[PDB]
Amino acid sequence: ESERQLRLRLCVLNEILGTERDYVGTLRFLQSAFLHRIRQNVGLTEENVKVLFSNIEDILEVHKDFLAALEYCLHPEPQSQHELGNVFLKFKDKFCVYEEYCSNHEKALRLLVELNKIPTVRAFLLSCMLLGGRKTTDIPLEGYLLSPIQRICKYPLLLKELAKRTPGKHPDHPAVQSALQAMKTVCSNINETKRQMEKLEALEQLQSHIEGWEGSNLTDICTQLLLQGTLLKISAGNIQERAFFLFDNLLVYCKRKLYIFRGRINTEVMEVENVEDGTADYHSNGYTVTNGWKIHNTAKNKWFVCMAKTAEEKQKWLDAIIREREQRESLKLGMERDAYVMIAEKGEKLYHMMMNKKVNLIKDRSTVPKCFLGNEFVAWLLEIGEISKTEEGVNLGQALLENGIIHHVSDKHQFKNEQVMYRFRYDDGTYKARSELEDIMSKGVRLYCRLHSLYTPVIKDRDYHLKTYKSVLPGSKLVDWLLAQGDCQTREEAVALGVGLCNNGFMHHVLEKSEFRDESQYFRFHADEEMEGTSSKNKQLRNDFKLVENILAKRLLILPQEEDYGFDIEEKNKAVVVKSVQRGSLAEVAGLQVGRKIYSINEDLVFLRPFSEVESILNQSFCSRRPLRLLVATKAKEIIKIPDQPDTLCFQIRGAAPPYVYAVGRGSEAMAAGLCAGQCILKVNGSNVMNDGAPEVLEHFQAFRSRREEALGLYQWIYHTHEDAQEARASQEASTSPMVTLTVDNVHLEHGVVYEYVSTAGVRCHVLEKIVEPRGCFGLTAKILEAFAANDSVFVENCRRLMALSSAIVTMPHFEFRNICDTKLESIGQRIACYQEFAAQLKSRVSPPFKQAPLEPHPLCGLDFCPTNCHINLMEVSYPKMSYTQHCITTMAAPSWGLSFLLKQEDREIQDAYLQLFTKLDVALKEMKQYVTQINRLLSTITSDKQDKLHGCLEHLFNQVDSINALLKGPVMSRAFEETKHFPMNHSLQEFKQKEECTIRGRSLIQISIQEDPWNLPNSIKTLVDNIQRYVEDGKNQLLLALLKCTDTELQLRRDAIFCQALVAAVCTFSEQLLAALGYRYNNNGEYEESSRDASRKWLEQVAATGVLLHCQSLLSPATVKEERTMLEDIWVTLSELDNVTFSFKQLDENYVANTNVFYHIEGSRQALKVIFYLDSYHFSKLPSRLEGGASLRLHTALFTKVLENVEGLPSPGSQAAEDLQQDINAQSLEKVQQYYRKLRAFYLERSNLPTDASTTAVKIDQLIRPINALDELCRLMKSFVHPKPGAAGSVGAGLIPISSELCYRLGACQMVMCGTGMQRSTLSVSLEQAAILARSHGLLPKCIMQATDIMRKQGPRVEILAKNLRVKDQMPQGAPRLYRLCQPPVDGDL
Repeated sequence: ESERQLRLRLCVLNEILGTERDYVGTLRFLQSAFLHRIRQNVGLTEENVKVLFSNIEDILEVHKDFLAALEYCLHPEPQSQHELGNVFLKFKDKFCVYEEYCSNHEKALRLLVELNKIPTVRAFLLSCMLLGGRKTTDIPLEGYLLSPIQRICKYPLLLKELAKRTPGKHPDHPAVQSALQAMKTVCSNINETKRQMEKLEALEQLQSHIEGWEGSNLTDICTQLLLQGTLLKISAGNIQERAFFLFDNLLVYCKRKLYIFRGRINTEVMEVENVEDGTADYHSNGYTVTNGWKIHNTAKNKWFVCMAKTAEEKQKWLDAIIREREQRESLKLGMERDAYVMIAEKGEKLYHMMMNKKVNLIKDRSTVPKCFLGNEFVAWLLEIGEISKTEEGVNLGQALLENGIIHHVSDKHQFKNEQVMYRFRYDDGTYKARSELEDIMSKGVRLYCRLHSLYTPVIKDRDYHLKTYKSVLPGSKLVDWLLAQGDCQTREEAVALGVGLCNNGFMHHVLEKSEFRDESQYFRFHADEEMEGTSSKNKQLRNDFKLVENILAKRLLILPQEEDYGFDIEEKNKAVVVKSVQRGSLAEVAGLQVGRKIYSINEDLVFLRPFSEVESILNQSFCSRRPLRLLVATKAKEIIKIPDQPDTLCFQIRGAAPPYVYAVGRGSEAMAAGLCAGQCILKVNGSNVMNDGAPEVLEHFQAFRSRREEALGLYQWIYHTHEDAQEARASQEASTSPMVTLTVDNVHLEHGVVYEYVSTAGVRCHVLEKIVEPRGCFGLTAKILEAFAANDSVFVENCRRLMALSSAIVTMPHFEFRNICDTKLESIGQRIACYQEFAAQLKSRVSPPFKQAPLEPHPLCGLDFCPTNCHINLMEVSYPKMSYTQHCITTMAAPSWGLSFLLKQEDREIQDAYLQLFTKLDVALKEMKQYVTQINRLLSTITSDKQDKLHGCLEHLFNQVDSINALLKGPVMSRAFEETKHFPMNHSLQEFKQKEECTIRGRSLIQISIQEDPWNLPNSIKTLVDNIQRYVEDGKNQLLLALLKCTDTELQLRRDAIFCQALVAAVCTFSEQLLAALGYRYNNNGEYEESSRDASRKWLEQVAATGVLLHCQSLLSPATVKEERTMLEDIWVTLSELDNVTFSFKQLDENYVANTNVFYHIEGSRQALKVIFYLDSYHFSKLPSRLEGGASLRLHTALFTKVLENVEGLPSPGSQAAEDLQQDINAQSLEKVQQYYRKLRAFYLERSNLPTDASTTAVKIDQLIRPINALDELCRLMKSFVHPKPGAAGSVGAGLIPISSELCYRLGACQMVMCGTGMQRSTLSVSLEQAAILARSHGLLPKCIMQATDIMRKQGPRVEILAKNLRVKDQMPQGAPRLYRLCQPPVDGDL
């Protein structure tokens, strides 16, 4: 190895020289810049210069002499004959100059920290570096003060390295070893170098324990180790047990036999991604991960996966990784920030010192506007005294160019001293504040709403010059109130808000003449002006939000065919109507009828448009193959006339009271007569049948009288639900002119009001609010009931099997426990029979198409699982600045029979723990079965590289086994064994705890197999795994038996009902919101001009990444109404349980079911329930790839609850507890929204980093700051609503509702609204939320916000909930804030 040692010594000699050149370079530029440039112009004092830099000077001379003395030996270049030792030995005494420096260094750092707290001094100190020629963003002065103390400590290491290479024959050898004793003793006598030496000693020590090392030494690229340990490197090829060392810029991994090098990664070219427990992969080499994360070398494009034994070690590793990332990134962003701002502060100062006539350099000179010459600027910098050397000036002028303060006029040149023409980026207007102007709408709406939500209002009637003004706010009281709520820190900021509100037409002074001031002047929102009727007469009170037309409509869905959708349109009586429906078309199958008026085409209100433009909308939808969504005029009762054929029917009927159309044949005379599925038959040839069976209806028809059940006729049948289409298909698989007049009731009708308004863009807009009966509700309630019956069939079947393994009854406590268990199994049996019946009831019911609030209490029935008064409030909007959006807010009565009082919440939390523990233990054994298969696969492919891979796999198997032992050992299983203590089993609690001795023996036998006979390894694995499977099943069995015993079957029946009502409403809400989004119609972000396609795609990808948030305006009066309190105490516990629900999606076509994009299905136990939203090919293909691949979408819930009236009088001790319970609900909901907001923020940070043109990332970041600044405001507000500070309490009113509405709207939640009836309080919140959505997102002119809010609560489609529930007593809120009351009509006349 002679040539190696030869070239290696030359490399040490080069490293000494090369690193000293740049280090003395460092000392030279710092001396030049700091001392001389600080004295030219001035805040730093003479003594402060002395303390900072002067001990550099005394070092610097010794180091220049040392550099010369080294460069003299190493002439003309470093050569193998050279000596240096004597040059150290002579300098050894000269290096004792460090004794003063080190004694002062602590004082110099301690000065620098304080001088960096003073903005001017920090900027002056960075300026020194900038003019010198050093990029400020690359090295800190904070580092430079240490850099001398580092390099004296390096000299011992430098000698040690030269000594590693040089042979004993070389004459420098004895000098170098003497010089090592010297440079060591030098650094050892001084505390500061001793510290730097011991911290380097650790790095060299570790490197000395590592063999095989590649790349640069640890001392030279890292300051400290951060973390050390063994992990499983899962990698391409196969798994590798390894040691991992993390150091401050470098991760290095080694084979563990002291250690042997394998490879290293710079923490810059690293990237990290987390993976969830139970995840497995394709396009990555792994298996069922738990306790892992993924690493990406961005330089080599290499993924690999770490795994740790425990979660605690996963967390220790990801936390150290995150910290190292944040420390490096925070220095870099802190230096870039600090540096940019001083360049700005100087740039602006010097700009406004150049714009005065004392200087005037910025002149016009093709003609070039507002320019200057670089020579003159540098000269002027020397003349004013800002520089000492012209070189500094070209450094500053190039820095102001590269930082964007200036540029060249011709698009050619950098900055030069050279009479070249330049210009400041001020001149073309590159700076502005307009982000404070777009947010003034949102702030305005949020403000108006909070003020009018006050129970003791601050906007009110007040007299001026002894004459009443009606709805006025003193400008100074507005300021006092903006401040008291924390919206603005200063009165000045509140005045700036006030001025911009007045400019954007929110409010005015009581005379035209004044701006907003902090004076006693009176101010009034135009939204009151329009409602109290207080315009001057010559403006006619133009109602710029008005009603257009009330609609009653059936929603159809049509998939495109070979030439069209299956129909034509015509203009008739100045309306668009259905001209002709093609026989046997998918439109006929939807139930489109000839002569019907059409209210919307893909949510565009086509009745408002010219006929030639509507044909173009149909065509554009068809050309883009969109699934068509109509609204068509349909009456609540209808007359249909059927040809009575002699041989066969063409339709099916069933249902008792009322009878209903179960099915109809495609292309039939019945279908062409307009018979359609779900129609509930009232009369036949005049004869009433509304309480008469399907046979009585069928008996009118000649074919039925002839053939009875055989009367069906070999048509392709179409059906009322997918449930009916399934039971028909299954029935098929198990087997392989005279007239009649029907008067029918059309179920599933949407009642709508088209509002018109003029937008803030000055253009006309329409809103289609609809109250919709959720078509799926009865079918979905049956499917959830079926799923609970299926789960309970699996539960009863397991627990009966276990009681059949316990053959003996040895003691009376065994008999008592068995009798309890037998009874509870029979009870769950009775529950299974009930839910199958109730599902058959619900499948056998079609009217009323929503649960009315029950007129009377009664014993339990199938409708008690459907949500009471469940209706979806759609709100479609037509083009602002052609845009379409479709907000969804479901309304229901709060679900009803509370649970939070009935449950010892401990029982629920134990039952969660048991059902999750059982689900986990079952998954962990399911992986363990696949693991033994993957090892047998590897062994077949094999029959030291193979040994490393195999050892990694076998270790990972034992890790999985530990990922079971930690579940079986736990306190949850121990408590289960204490509950099941009467039941006979093969193991006691003491046994399994002691059976870690069985896994220690098994591991030792596997290791013995690896050492003595590698072909006995499968037998050893099988033995270990079979023993563990017996323990896992014995755990599963104990947990189902503990569950059977601790389940209260009566409460569970209730819970299921509340859950079923809630989940149905939730799933219906999300169904509608999902179908809006998958239709390119959801948009929480219409404020920011955003195209609804993009907003929808962003929400879909967001929901895939984050979960669905369901937000409930709980809107119950628990302090006052005992019924509503029981509904609150139920829904709170229930939404906590709905958090465990996972949505998921699958493609499934029909063309055998009318009008249903979605067919739900349900899988999984109560805990971890899964809803499969079966979607059509079109909507499924608009899912994100995460959800298309079958992955689970998690539901998060929040529930915000404020009384819409005041509480009058002092609360009783019970009412105080109701308010406290209300406050707890709001607290838990605030934490859960904040988490969803954090997970959205994190998701947006990742999204902004996605590999794209850097200009688009910068624009995205500037965009995303506005939503986030508004959201952070809404969070501050929510915290002050939910946790009011001492003495601010009561001052906030019901504002929690419009504000938590705004929050969960902004986040993109599915929105739900509830009250004891679902038919009055709910109208007041939905009407406000919709009016606020219009005002904050679609630019409804702010003067109209209350007008829409009251018109909606008077004339909107919601009054139809009262005209469908006339028998239900409800109370319009008398104690409500002016935002929630109806406004009385104006008293002064002139309407």
